[PDB]
Amino acid sequence: TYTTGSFQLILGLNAPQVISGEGEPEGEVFASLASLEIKPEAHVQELEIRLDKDTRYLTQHTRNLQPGDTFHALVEPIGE
Amino acid sequence: SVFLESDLVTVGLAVDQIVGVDQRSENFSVVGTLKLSWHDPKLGFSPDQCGCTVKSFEDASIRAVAGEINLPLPSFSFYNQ
Amino acid sequence: SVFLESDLVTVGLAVDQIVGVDQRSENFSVVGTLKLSWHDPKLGFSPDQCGCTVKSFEDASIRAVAGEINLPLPSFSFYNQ
Repeated sequence: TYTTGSFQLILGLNAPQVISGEGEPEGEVFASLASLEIKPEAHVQELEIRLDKDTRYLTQHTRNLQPGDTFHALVEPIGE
Repeated sequence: SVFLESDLVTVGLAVDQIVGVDQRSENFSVVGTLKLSWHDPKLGFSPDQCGCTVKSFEDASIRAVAGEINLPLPSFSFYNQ
Repeated sequence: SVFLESDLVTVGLAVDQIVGVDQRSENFSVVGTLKLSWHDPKLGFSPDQCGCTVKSFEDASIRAVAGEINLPLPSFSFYNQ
């Protein structure tokens, strides 16, 4: 099977200490994220919420966002 | 108000079943539910430090919670327990 | 999916023996087995830090394990215990 999780990536250029895994950042950058040249698809969800007398505060958690993505939201009351 | 005031508490109790009566030792047993409610600004908190709207304590008496959070709370007891 | 969803839990229960019925106090006793199962990526680990494929906890309730590992777990209770 495949695997899932978070990772840390260290890249070096003519820096032989990187293969030890302990290279501290130095010098001027040379590589960048490739995805920042492009864009993907859209996901939309709609939910109905009610604020009772004792439940006037509500919070919701969102999934992780990759770098360069965008987030939008809007709320419209049912009535008055 | 110049003078300090007493905190107001709402109480309610319901009886579900009478499960026994002892006629020689003069005692009875009952099953039911109890509910208390009060308002105290000293227990308030800000959501941005925990990301939650409800803070809960479980499997503890009022005295234990009051001792843990170092604030006075309305503890109670059954008189003829 | 856009927002946070719910974790799916599989449950099963079996009854081995009815060991008593109280007709005045209206209660009964039963012996059986309970099983739960769910999937949560937050509990996943990497084998190379322990050299094992199974991580186990023994003689503890779900609440105790959740408090020890600081992760939400599906605790349960018997309603009429």
